[PDB]
Amino acid sequence: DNSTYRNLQHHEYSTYTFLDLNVELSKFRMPQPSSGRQSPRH
Amino acid sequence: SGVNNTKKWKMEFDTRERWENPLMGWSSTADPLSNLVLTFSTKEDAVAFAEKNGWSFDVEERKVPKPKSKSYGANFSWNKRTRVSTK
Amino acid sequence: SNLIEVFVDGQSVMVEPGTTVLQACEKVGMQIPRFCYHERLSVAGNCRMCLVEIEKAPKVVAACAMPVMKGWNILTNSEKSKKAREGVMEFLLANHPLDCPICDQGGECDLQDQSMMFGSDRSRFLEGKRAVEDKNIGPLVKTIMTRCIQCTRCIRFASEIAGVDDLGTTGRGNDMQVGTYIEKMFMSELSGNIIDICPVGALTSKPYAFTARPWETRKTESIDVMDAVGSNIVVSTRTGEVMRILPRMHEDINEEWISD
Amino acid sequence: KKTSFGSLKDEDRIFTNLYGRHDWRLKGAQSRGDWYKTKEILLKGPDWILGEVKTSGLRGRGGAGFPTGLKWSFMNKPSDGRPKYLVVNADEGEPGTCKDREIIRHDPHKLVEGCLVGGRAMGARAAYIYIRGEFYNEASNLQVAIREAYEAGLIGKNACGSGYDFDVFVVRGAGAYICGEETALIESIEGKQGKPRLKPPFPADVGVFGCPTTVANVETVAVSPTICRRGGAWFASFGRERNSGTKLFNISGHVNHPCTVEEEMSVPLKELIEKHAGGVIGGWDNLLAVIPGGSSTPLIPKSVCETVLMDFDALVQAQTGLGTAAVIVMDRSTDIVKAIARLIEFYKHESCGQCTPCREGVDWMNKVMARFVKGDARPAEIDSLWEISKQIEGHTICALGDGAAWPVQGLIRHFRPELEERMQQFALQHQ
Amino acid sequence: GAGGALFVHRDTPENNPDTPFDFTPENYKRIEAIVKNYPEGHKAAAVLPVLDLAQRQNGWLPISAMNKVAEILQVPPMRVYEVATFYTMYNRKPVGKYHIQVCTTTPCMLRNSDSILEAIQKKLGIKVGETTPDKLFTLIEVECLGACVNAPMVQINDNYYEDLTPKDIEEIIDELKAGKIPKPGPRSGRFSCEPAGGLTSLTEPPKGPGFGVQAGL
Ligand SMILES: Cc1cc2nc3c(=O)[nH]c(=O)nc-3n(C[C@H](O)[C@H](O)[C@H](O)COP(=O)(O)O)c2cc1C
Ligand code: SF4
Ligand code: SF4
Ligand code: SF4
Ligand code: FES
Ligand code: FES
Ligand SMILES: [Mg+2]
Repeated sequence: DNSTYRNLQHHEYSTYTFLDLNVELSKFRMPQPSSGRQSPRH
Repeated sequence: SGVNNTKKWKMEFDTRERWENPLMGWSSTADPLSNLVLTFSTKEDAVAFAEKNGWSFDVEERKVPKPKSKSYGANFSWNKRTRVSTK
Repeated sequence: SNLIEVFVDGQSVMVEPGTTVLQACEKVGMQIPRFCYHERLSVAGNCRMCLVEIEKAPKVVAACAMPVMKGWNILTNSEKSKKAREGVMEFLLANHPLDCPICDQGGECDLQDQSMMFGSDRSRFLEGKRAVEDKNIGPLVKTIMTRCIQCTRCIRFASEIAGVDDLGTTGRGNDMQVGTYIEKMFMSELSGNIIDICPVGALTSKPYAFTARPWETRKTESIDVMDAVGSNIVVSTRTGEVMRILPRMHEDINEEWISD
Repeated sequence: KKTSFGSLKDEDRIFTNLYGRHDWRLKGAQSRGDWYKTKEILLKGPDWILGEVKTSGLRGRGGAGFPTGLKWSFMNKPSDGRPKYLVVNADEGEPGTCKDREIIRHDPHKLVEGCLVGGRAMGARAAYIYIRGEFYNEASNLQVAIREAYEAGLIGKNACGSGYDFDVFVVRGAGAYICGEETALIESIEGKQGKPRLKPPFPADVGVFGCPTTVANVETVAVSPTICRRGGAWFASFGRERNSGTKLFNISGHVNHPCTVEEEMSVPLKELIEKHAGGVIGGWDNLLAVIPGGSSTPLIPKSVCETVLMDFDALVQAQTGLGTAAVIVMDRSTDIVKAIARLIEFYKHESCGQCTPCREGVDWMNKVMARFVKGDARPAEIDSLWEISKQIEGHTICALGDGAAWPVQGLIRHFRPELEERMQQFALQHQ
Repeated sequence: GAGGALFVHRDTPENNPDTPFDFTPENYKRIEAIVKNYPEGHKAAAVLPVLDLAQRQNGWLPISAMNKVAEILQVPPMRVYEVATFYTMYNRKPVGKYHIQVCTTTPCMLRNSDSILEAIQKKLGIKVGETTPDKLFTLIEVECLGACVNAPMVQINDNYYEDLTPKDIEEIIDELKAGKIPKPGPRSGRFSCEPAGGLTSLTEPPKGPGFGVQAGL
């Protein structure tokens, strides 16, 4: 039970895992609000 | 940014000719009143002095910077253009 | 009206809400020491020279950036505020170079005058100072960044007044520098004004370099004629010869800046 | 009523997957009691959650020590047409601190549920997690957990069937300890340098993107849902008055078994070292000094720490402060002056440098301490250094200046004879 | 002490604005997601992630990469330069494919963190700030990495190796030299900062859902 370690998945993380997870979660999110302009320099 | 030199009124004479000294190249002035400057507490006192001494005078109203509203909050504005790009 | 009552050294005065402690002090008639605050530029809060004590408050507030509320009694000449000013000047002068005889801002330096009036008279800094390499931003502004106090006033002026984002702070900590990070010329029709706002001799006038001293010159208030704006100027002369031209304040025509 | 503290039952701890012996994904969290009756908590309203937190007596775990109920309460206002956000402080920049990493890489679902509960309580539209840049594996673990939550329809549109939409975002920093500070973190999220902004305006009025914002530590939001579920009175039962709850303690330095343990708040320092950490190496008599709250807090000698407790009030009485509860111990066989000089050097390397007091004075103190390590100075300088610290503390923008002044003050106050002896020796050898 | 890295940029044949750099289409998708994370009208908030992504594509950040990021995000290049020079994880110079960072802050320095640095220097034959002649390793000294309780420790390209000893660090270095990637984690048969023989906490089985829910909920 508690004798073994159960966090061995992170041994198999590449250099793009964070960004890939972000890009796949991009479809699960509500639309962002808007400030009314393209940018503060606009 | 100091403002301590803009408290009193100054009366000064007009600029006249200055030339280069033929020997040693110094600057020469033929008029005595060139270095003269007087300090007055208010405009009325200076005007009275000028009239009493019989000098034609030009008087200019004092210029004071207008009050300006400054807000720290404006730098991090949500929608207005006062947002700072960096600090 | 909506004016609120605030006390400066026990003297009451009416101020509109949103007025900072520094503006209330000016309204009473006193000038809080400052290095980074400019009325025409956004509030920064870097130099911490405007630190003033509010009565019955254990912490010293920054007068330039702190809005005042009803009932505050600003103790400008209190012991705590004086000690804070002395400490801030000591920290500012810890790494400043001994360049006063060769500096172009000798007799018109805010650092010198504010050290004379509000700072101490000796140094306990027994270490070696820092030194940063000079930048090149064109043939108008001579740049000596060893004298920079990192007030980020030129950066704000360029970003807001001139609309040019060439200037910025690169680095972190003591070795944070003000510059462009690349070999780029800061070129604009209002480029020279950064010479005037810079309190120290970090940014100076290249054509005027090593020419005169402020106490020598005579000031003549006149009108600029190179454009139809008619900005007011001060011709600074010396022994019957024009030394330089400086902007003159007029809130309705040119504010306090002039074109290149 | 209770006087003795320091005996926390195993079943009564908050983070049951602290050591990672169980599964950290959604199935493991559900098996351990996470995501249980969250819909009822959300439907109970923000006022009820805020009242539960206030009666819980929970205090800020980031190091400030402010009450979180009162802090959270500021955001509970009618909408002004601007979105409200919640920011979670996961920078972990303070030396000696490791708790947030272990609770973000081994129990992320508690963090996510706490983010949802806090957003509901404060009316926040979304929550931004600012994980430290170096923490890459745990950031991806948190991301995977977030994805799992989205699938189970636990967050996002109609989260938990309560008709409330909450989105959790994770952003990564890049090697900046100053980014731990709340305003500096807000600036970093906004895309600028991590330079703290002055207050006022407070983040509750003008925060991230100019919107109302509240910055809360990872541990605080992580324990919030458990307090809501089990009641605030139960959390208030532990510890003393104004110091209620359980705390995660990192113990490191010269100990036999440095470790992270969850324990009741007002546990004595000696009991905490001897029980969990296995005691000071070489016996208790070998202890020389201890910094109980990370680098920011001043150190205390053996005599003060013989009978001292771990809470905000008692450690403030000892002129130290609890801070982040990061105990670093040093035995008699170390150069304490060297350790404090290393800490001051760390503070010198990790200052944004926008305000002159912190920048110039901290570089000055680093130079002075490096000279002290060799004993190259004179005794009259020591008091000078003290004054320098007093010219830094209270005059800076953020608390990094105070956190750099305090270690020097504590070291001077408690080991002035050691410094004087070292400089006397240097004068003797160098004639 | 002294940094040793310049915060100004001088043009180089290797590092000039004409240096070729562009994002792969997958990186463009990732950039689109990153920008979509932030509210509209505040794309500048994506300066920090996108820049880091460029590093992951290239291994370091040339001036061309900074200019490309500024062009993509429609922000002045000076702000990108500020961000790059402020944060320490952005490599403005080329580095080895394995970047070793040793923590020497006081909690690590107490647990003999100098021995590991000396062992790395001896094994690699380089100083504390140089790089190997064959361009594989790059040693550097860093501040607290958040694993003080598991000291001493080393970070090598987003991987943490804890409870290190000279023998362990030499073994890690030579395994990296061979090619096989060593497993991240603490050494000496310990995982996630529990007492080595104490186990004073988290012993009995965890309690199930709804153990202590208060009444009325
Ligand atoms: C220089 C500096 C660095 C800080 N770093 C952290 C940090 O890494 N993690 C943290 O939780 N708090 C940190 N803090 C304390 C923050 O103020 C705190 O996160 C924030 O005020 C919210 O704290 P709370 O969640 O306990 O209410 C830091 C403070 C300063 C001045
Ligand atoms: S900037 Fe001022 S204080 Fe510094 S050298 Fe020049 S004149 Fe002297
Ligand atoms: S160059 Fe002058 S204006 Fe610019 S930051 Fe330095 S001191 Fe301030
Ligand atoms: S105290 Fe230091 S870190 Fe904080 S704002 Fe000032 S210079 Fe930056
Ligand atoms: S004048 Fe206010 S902080 Fe500089
Ligand atoms: S002291 Fe080594 S990781 Fe922080
Ligand atoms: Mg100047």
